[PDB]
Amino acid sequence: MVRRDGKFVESKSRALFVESTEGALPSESDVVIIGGGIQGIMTAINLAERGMSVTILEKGEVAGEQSGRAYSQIISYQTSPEIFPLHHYGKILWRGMNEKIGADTSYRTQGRVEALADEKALDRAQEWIKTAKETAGFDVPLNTRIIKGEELSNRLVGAQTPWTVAAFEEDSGSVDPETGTPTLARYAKQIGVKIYTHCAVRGIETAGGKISDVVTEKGAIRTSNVVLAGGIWSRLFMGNMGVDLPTLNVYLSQQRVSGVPGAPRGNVHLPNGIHFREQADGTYAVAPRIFTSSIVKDSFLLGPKFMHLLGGGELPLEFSIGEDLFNSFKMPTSWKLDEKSPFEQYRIATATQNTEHLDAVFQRMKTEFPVFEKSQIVERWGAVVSPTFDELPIISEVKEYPGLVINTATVWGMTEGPAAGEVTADIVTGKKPVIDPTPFSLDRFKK
Ligand SMILES: Cc1cc2nc3c(=O)[nH]c(=O)nc-3n(C[C@H](O)[C@H](O)[C@H](O)COP(=O)(O)OP(=O)(O)OC[C@H]3O[C@@H](n4cnc5c(N)ncnc54)[C@H](O)[C@@H]3O)c2cc1C
Ligand SMILES: Nc1ccccc1C(=O)O
Repeated sequence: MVRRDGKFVESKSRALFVESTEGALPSESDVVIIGGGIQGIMTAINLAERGMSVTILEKGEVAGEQSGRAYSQIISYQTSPEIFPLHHYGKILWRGMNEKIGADTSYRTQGRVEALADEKALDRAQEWIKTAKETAGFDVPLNTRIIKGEELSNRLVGAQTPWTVAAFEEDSGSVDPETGTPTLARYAKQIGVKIYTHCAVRGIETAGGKISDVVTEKGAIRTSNVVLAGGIWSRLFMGNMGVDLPTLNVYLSQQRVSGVPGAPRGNVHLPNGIHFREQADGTYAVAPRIFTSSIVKDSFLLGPKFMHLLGGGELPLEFSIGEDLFNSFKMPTSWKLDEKSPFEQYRIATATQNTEHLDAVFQRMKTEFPVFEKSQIVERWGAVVSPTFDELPIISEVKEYPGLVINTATVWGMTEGPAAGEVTADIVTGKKPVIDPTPFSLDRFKK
């Protein structure tokens, strides 16, 4: 029997509140950014630091969706050669972020121990580490190695399973998503970025080959440069402009549990379904790392490209069916700019949490680490991500709409955000990007 519980719902933010910029929308701005998640915020910061006027529009709240809900481990381990620089450099930038902003984002360098199950897992770790070490850029060496024996058991204090070997990303980072993006938004505002919350962008008005303005629910702003960083909504937005983004929604659940004395520090990943990350506030983030695909219209429209991972391949995925299916066929995929858009209905969207998944991981954690028998659930939530089918983000100009740049479709945006924000700013301004964005182009879906 297929599950019936996964559901797309309107919700509230779980992240720190960020006040809207006061007053009327500006009549013009050098750049307008659609979306107040980490991608929109980091892009805005990079552009404002280069002297451009920037206005962010956010339909709900800052970090209301993915950026406020992430497990939020900041890592480079096992990344592809195309993605690795984005993560390596993202981490470099995160390590300088508190200094840059003059505040605490909650970013901490904490280290990540991933126990390895067998020789094949060990071989794969050693091979990645070897290759990553030689290509590590930005004059910063890779700080990832294999550990064992006394050192490993010290890291995994109290572990009931006698783990023998592990990959150790010693400089892995952590940011608490309730804190990070909102703190960055406050900094953006300090350097002159205007941020208007409860303000949906319905569309972009363009003629000849030139953007003239963005149309919001509260009026229009003149500009010839637009960044779409709309998270899971980017596909829908671009569909209204006749451009296809091949992204598919996936539902996730997350929780925080209370810290206890004797718990392992930092970030732990065990192959028996245990994944936790110590937060700056002393609680522990605990991820089931199980994916739920709620069957919708787009499951059929994009199925072929995903199939090597959508219900195929050996990844921990589950199908769900429910109201989403019928609702997905009712969701309009085009709207006039003078009428109510779907964005004004679902301002802070998420998926309902899976309590069974969250209970299961927490139990497994308690068995492996008995000190957590005295820990209790602090908070639980659901979330939606929207990857592409090829494990690469979309950071790209839109050839059909000169002036439009997209920064979206990543499941590693907490890590990538600072780097992708700089890359996006470079694309916007016509500067040679700090990282070659060719692999992240929309051109790769052509033909
Ligand atoms: C459960 C979970 C765990 C994760 N764990 C990790 C991790 O461990 N490490 C890691 O690096 N990454 C992780 N991620 C990924 C990371 O959270 C995302 O990749 C990142 O938050 C994406 O940022 P974004 O700004 O593109 O999207 P979002 O944070 O979703 O922001 C997009 C914003 O745009 C707004 N918006 C959309 N359309 C419009 C419109 N038309 N007008 C106005 N506003 C609009 C939305 O309301 C939203 O706030 C995780 C994600 C999830 C869901
Ligand atoms: N990076 C992610 C993206 C989506 C879901 C889980 C994770 C995770 O790291 O656990």
